[PDB]
Amino acid sequence: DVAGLTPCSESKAFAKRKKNEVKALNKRLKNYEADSAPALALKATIARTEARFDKYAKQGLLCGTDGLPHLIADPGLALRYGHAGDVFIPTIGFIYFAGWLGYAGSKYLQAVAATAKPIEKEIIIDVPLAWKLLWEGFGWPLRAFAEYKNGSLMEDDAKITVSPR
Amino acid sequence: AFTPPTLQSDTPSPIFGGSTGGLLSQAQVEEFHVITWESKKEQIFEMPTGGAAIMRQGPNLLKLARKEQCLALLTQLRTKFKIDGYIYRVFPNGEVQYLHPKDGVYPEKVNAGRSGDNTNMRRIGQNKEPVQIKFSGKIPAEF
Amino acid sequence: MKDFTTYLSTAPVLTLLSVTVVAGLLIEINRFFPDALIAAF
Amino acid sequence: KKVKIVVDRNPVATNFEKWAKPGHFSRTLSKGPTTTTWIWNLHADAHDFDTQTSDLEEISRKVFSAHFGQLGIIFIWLSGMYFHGARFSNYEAWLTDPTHIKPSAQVVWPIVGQEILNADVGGGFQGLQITSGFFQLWRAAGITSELQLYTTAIGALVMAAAMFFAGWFHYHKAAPKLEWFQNVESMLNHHLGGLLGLGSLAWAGHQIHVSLPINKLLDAGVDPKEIPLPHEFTLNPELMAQLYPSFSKGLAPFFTLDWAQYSDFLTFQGGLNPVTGGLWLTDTVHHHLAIAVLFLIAGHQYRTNWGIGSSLKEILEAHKGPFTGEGHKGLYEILTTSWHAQLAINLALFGSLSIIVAHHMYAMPPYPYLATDYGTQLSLFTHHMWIGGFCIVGAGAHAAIFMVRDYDPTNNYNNLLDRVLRHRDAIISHLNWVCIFLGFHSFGLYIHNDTMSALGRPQDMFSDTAIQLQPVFAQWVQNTHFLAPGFTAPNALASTSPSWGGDVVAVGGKVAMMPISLGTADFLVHHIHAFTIHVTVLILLKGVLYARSSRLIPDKANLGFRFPCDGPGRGGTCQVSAWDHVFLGLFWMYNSISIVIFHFSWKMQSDVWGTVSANGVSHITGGNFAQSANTINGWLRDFLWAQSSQVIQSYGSALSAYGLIFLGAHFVWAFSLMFLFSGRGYWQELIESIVWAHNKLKVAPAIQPRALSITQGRAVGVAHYLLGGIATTWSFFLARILAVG
Amino acid sequence: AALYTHHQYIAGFIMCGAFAHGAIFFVRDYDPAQNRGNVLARILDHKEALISHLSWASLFLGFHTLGLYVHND
Amino acid sequence: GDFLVHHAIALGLHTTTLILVKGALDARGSKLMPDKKDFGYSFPCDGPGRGGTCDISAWDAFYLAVFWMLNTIGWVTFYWHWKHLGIWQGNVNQFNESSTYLMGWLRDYLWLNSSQLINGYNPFGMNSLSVWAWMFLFGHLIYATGFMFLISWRGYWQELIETLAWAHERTPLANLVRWRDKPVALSIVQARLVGLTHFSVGYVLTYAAFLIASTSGKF
Ligand code: CLA
Ligand code: CLA
Ligand code: CLA
Ligand code: CLA
Ligand code: CLA
Ligand code: CLA
Ligand SMILES: CC1=C(/C=C/C(C)=C\C=C\C(C)=C\C=C\C=C(C)\C=C\C=C(C)\C=C\C2=C(C)CCCC2(C)C)C(C)(C)CCC1
Ligand SMILES: CC1=C(C/C=C(\C)CCC[C@H](C)CCC[C@H](C)CCCC(C)C)C(=O)c2ccccc2C1=O
Ligand code: SF4
Repeated sequence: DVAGLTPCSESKAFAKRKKNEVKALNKRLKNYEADSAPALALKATIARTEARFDKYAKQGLLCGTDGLPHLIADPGLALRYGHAGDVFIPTIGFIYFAGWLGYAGSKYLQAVAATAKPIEKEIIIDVPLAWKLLWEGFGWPLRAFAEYKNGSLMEDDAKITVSPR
Repeated sequence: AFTPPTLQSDTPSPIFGGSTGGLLSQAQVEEFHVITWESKKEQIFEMPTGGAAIMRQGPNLLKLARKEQCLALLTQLRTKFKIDGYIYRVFPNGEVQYLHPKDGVYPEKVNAGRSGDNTNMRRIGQNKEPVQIKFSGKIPAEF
Repeated sequence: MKDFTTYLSTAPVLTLLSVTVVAGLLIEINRFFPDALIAAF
Repeated sequence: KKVKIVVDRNPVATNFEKWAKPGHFSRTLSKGPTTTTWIWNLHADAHDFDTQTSDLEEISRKVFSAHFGQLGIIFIWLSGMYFHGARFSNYEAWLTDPTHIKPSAQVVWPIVGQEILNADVGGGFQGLQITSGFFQLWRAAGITSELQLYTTAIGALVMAAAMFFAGWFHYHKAAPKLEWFQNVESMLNHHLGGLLGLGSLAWAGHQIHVSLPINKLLDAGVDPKEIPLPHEFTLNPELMAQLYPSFSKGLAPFFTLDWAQYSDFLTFQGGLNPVTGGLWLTDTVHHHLAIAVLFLIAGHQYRTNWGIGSSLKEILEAHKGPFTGEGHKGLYEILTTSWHAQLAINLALFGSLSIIVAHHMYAMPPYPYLATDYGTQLSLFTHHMWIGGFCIVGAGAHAAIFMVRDYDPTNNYNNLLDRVLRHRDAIISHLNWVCIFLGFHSFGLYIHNDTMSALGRPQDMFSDTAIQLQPVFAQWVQNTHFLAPGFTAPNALASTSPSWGGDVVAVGGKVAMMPISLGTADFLVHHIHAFTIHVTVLILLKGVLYARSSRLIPDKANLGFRFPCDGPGRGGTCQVSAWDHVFLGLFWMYNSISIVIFHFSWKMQSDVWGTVSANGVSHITGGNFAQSANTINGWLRDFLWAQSSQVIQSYGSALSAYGLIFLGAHFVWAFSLMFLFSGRGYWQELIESIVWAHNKLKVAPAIQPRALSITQGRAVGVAHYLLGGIATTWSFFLARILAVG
Repeated sequence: AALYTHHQYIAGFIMCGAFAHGAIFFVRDYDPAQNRGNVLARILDHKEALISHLSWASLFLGFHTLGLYVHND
Repeated sequence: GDFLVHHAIALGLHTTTLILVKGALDARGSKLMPDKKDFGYSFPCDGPGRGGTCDISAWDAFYLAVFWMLNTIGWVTFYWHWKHLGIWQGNVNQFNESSTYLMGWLRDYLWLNSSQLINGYNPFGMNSLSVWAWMFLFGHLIYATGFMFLISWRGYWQELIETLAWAHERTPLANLVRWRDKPVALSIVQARLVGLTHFSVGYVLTYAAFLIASTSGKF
């Protein structure tokens, strides 16, 4: 109970929603024979729905007035109440992966900028170099922090074009 | 010194069937332009008002609503036919003003003896700020 | 096959293959790990 | 002189070296992409062969091989449709019960909850309900087997491989010369007879030996499993004589010209088959045979390698009258030497053909059980309408392109092209006046009706119950068609379509086709259609006529067909090019076709489609067109709000994909408004600020990012606008017609 | 509802007018000589940073709000 | 749903501020047009040179930002009206589980509350809500008439006006009268302003009609 929300393990409307979904899928079932391919497909869909609802009740999600999971996007409020996987852990995951992709692209730009024809290397991508830099970009946070402390990550303003005010 | 050529009024016109893009009501009460050129053979050209016309051997006379039409015809004569021409500005009261080849040679070639007006001796960024010319009826670039 | 591999290294071929492999990886992730609302470890 | 095959042995080497370097085809794309404008221009000029080479021979060879590649793509598409009908379809189940089982030929993989899109179509099958009508076409052809669809898919894959091999062979091994492409006499003689005539004759042969017996057994009522295979119907005339007794005497009455004995399978009744609601297949056989004979006769008009025949140039140059000067002098040369003029003519007649197809296929269905499936009917009509309108706009575009590039005033003196160009102001002014008059007397009638309804004066609005505006000419034409059999059509046992008049054709409890009555609302919407068509014609014709020159800009031909403007001078010359006229005509065609398909859907949901109850017909919307389609609030409420409840409440069902696309297309349409309303300078300056941000972190691309060009922005905006609007209408139509019917 | 919507639309129009008149003051009444080193010249000096960060914030908000809405749809 | 619509409002404010601030700061000059301060606050363009200079003045940035202001205030007032419609009916749930996804916004708010509005007049009669139905269709008409000036630009219209001037200058029985002022197409800035004015008028009239009809007809 972090903001007037109840856990979906004990909230009644979550179970009501699960029952309604399973009942609708059973209403879909009650038209085919037991061993037909549509019957197997609907049975798989039912199993997936029950597994999803049981997993959501297991993971400790919060449900509001009705049975819909709510996520917490405050560190501390999610850390001490055990919901860091709602926003905080995916925040760290996205920051890592986006930094990996962006650092790989950046290093490709600075690697092909000092070649004979940097114009050609951006439509005709050197695949081994791109693969190597994509691998090297997995250590993007340490490399980026090192280049920031070295001062080689940013460019001086006196070497950057601006408009004449 | 150079003298402008006179507009010989009794000059033959190119063969043409009659267009809808020709002269209008502006010609009677403001102005209509005219272009004169010398052609070495009977051949077909394109009118600025639409359609095809045949200019005849010798002098050819064509009047047009605007000066831009006259220069379009002159430049297509100069490119696709290598033919020079003269453009005149004809007022409805009777006065005729010579126009494009004003000093004989074309404006893209120097003549030594022209007026070099509207030529500022500064850069683009050396104009005055608009606040320093505030409430004057002039743009910063004509100071 | 140098020219053929250069064509394969051209920007549209590489971006289509890259979005194809990324989309396929994400699709198989959702196939084996469906309905992952949160990063519950 | 002397039509013959001339080719060049091995003109272009086959290798991958130009695949490595994009932009090789044009000189202006050389020396690398200095900006992203190079990237956009590379796709912009990929098919502009005039800017690639100056030789008409190389352009013709490129066009020929591009046609072969397009044919290969179409064959791949057909193979895919037949393969999906074979493997992932309920076609055999649908054949047993076509009245109740909804056709489906595409299934989805259960990945992210998307298995809900697999509908309960019937026959123990789950899949997306298709609206393309392949099931009806296959039943008309007499398939009734899964293996035959797979065999056709394999054959179409083989034909696609053949098309691609032909294109490679005719660009790289034996490329035809320029004079081969200019044999228009031989090309017409072979397309009239050997393509269209022989194709119609071959389809008549198939229909005789395959479609007639199998569909006859299906109509009499037989499970398709025990129906004899098509070959054994073709193999001996015994079974054929059991089904059509005229086959007992064979080909003897044909060669002795006693053709009246073939009247059991070469018929002429008209109307529809009451079992299926489609046309009589014997009537289609007779039609195909007659038009095949007509086309094979038409294929001997033109002179080739022998003295018989008439030359196209001779027929053209002799059609000169006093009002037109030289007449058709120069038309043969500007059509045998310019591809864009032929493209304009062919695109115009092709789009008109597609529209005529849409009309003739709703009016009177040619396939069994096509009328009863309202979904495929509405989808087919709307699809062909949109294809026709697009092709017509492209015709205007390529006429403008020919006027800019391939128009030479030397060989076009005082001819019809010159005569039209010399009085373009009259034509454009008069079309402008017609457009204004039609806009007033169509839209202002609706506005007057709105005002009188909102003022509480229903007696003063234009309606059937007040001030009548009856389509008397159209109603009398319907009467003439209805009274045609037995009078002006003595050999017809029924009218061509039930739309003219007569009894309601009902198949499986649903109306196949019933008479359509025209009232005041139909009058108003037909005048709206005329107004929209006239304005689209005005824009396209104005672009074509003023592409060369103008009073405002006398040298527009120098600036080209596709240029943004000629500066802010002369008050402003934005969108003066013929390209921008095509750009505006695209929106106007969109408006026109949208109103046409809205009228179609409302009119047949209100007065045609419905169920029978042995005491009347219960229409889908209940006759609301006659009292609400004369008012804009009626269109907004009784059609555009009432029928929209099916697509917005489609979440959680099989139509949830249509519901999602209904919103995504709104998003795309409003996304177009960015490109349509804004201008390049703002985006360029914003990109400058972003480039500063990239320079600060050393992540500046060597290829300089530029804002989209003005023509680029207009093209992106119009593409997104038309895509969003058409997809919104498509999702709405399909969800509404698949949820109710 | 009418009062709220009226005042909100009036506020939006008036704020656009405020920014338009600020642009006019930069075009017309801005003197770089007497505004040399002060906060106006400072904010004009690094205007690329301001515009780029507004672009980043708008891009982030549009991406994330639209993505969440479409995922929910 | 309040979270999502608050981020929508934040996006609207941020983008409108972006356009307006960029127009102010680039008003004196940019890299595409360094001497923009000499040309004034409002001008059409700088011609098709340098790749194209459409909508380059600060006036054009204000012009683009008015659309974003209208969209932002539309989001704000849609949020307010739907929330209070849920409150006044006693059904806060309709907003609570329908504002989190956009189909709920389209169906449970725009489609649902417009039922009494579009029935202000019908073939069966009319009532007091007819004025708001007429204003609804009126605002739609003004909005699309704005789109007319927004999409089409000055050049097609100038040629058309020249053609009609040719028509009138030599139509019999109408050559007796002539224009004192030469008919010309609207200038680029002028027609941008006209399209923006029609856009704003149609926006405001349409939403005022819908809001007043859907609240007064229901309460
Ligand atoms: C890997 C290349 C790369 C990198 C490192 C950056 C980095 C940055 N961009 Mg940028 N951008 C890129 C590509 C890149 N961009 C491309 C291709 C486009 C055109 C679509 C843009 C368009 C763009 C805009 C309009 C803006 C930024 C902005 C920014 C800054 C804000 C952070 C951000 O992520 O914004 C968001 C970035 C994007 C939305 C574009 C991401 C597109 C993909 C994911 C990146 C390309 C991947 C590349 C091909 C990988 C190559 C791998 C290599 C081994 C070959 C930041 C420093 C903002 C800014 O100025 O902040 C102040 C801003 O307004 N970018
Ligand atoms: C009876 C002879 C005949 C036939 C049947 C065709 C048929 C066709 N021609 Mg062709 N043509 C012919 C004679 C013929 N032509 C002659 C004599 C000339 C010289 C004047 C040309 C010059 C010509 C040009 C320049 C073009 C065509 C094109 C086309 C295609 C039209 C587009 C389409 O999609 O149609 C419908 C599609 C089909 C009916 C699919 C069936 C395709 C099969 C393979 C047709 C086989 C007929 C072929 C002539 C047989 C000889 C080739 C053999 C060695 C395999 C079409 C298949 C256009 C095209 O698309 O290029 C490919 C086009 O560009 N023709
Ligand atoms: C038989 C049909 C046909 C043919 C052969 C041509 C051929 C040609 N056209 Mg044309 N045209 C046609 C029909 C046709 N057109 C139609 C129907 C229209 C109306 C829309 C037009 C309107 C048109 C214009 C306005 C122009 C041409 C131009 C051209 C020339 C260059 C094309 C090019 O390379 O640009 C590039 C082609 C592309 C970049 C392909 C992409 C185009 C769009 C983006 C595809 C649409 C998206 C598609 C529906 C997928 C949507 C789903 C998506 C979400 C993935 C070329 C000779 C251009 C020219 O300069 O003439 C000399 C010119 O500007 N055409
Ligand atoms: C709903 C918005 C809208 C409206 C009303 C119009 C209206 C018009 N367009 Mg247009 N257009 C639009 C959107 C719109 N367009 C958009 C978005 C685009 C971008 C693609 C275009 C692009 C476009 C082009 C390219 C062209 C037009 C043309 C025309 C005119 C055709 C003449 C006519 O219809 O006769 C009658 C007029 C009407 C039906 C308008 C409504 C008049 C009402 C019904 C009656 C008048 C009574 C009046 C209100 C009483 C006065 C009251 C007093 C107090 C003022 C017409 C005025 C064409 C043209 O110039 O003329 C041929 C032209 O070529 N439009
Ligand atoms: C205290 C408020 C205030 C004041 C004193 C000014 C004063 C001024 N403004 Mg400004 N402005 C304001 C607020 C204000 N503004 C607001 C709120 C906006 C946002 C909309 C603007 C946006 C704006 C722009 C973009 C420009 C000015 C300009 C100007 C200057 C010249 C005015 C002009 O162009 O002539 C008179 C103005 C008009 C006649 C307005 C035109 C009429 C409008 C657009 C149509 C209204 C139609 C109506 C709503 C229809 C009714 C609907 C019904 C029929 C259904 C002037 C010093 C111009 C300038 O500085 O020159 C460089 C300039 O271009 N203003
Ligand atoms: C529905 C209409 C619409 C939409 C979606 C946008 C969206 C946007 N506008 Mg815009 N605007 C509009 C209408 C619209 N506008 C109108 C009518 C005007 C008046 C002319 C303006 C005027 C305007 C100005 C003046 C500016 C913007 C800016 C922006 C960008 C702000 C950044 C952002 O929020 O990131 C959100 C991103 C999106 C909403 C794009 C959607 C995400 C895509 C679909 C993901 C890609 C997936 C897939 C690959 C799509 C391709 C499919 C294909 C390959 C088949 C953004 C892309 C500002 C800007 O450039 O920011 C820096 C800017 O200055 N707008
Ligand atoms: C939370 C709260 C608080 C606090 C507060 C604060 C801290 C403050 C503030 C405030 C603010 C912060 C406000 C504001 C706003 C703003 C705005 C709205 C803006 C603006 C600007 C502009 C619009 C500009 C213009 C211009 C230009 C454009 C250029 C030139 C110059 C000029 C200026 C003209 C308290 C506790 C006390 C109480 C409760 C609540
Ligand atoms: C937004 C906008 C821009 C900016 C547009 C840009 C910079 C193009 C952005 C394209 C990016 C770089 C690629 C995005 C790729 C997408 C993921 C998918 C795009 C679809 C392709 C596959 C075709 C203009 O340049 C412009 C010019 C003239 C009038 C209006 C406008 C205009 O509205
Ligand atoms: S606004 Fe754009 S299209 Fe119009 S004249 Fe200026 S540069 Fe050309």
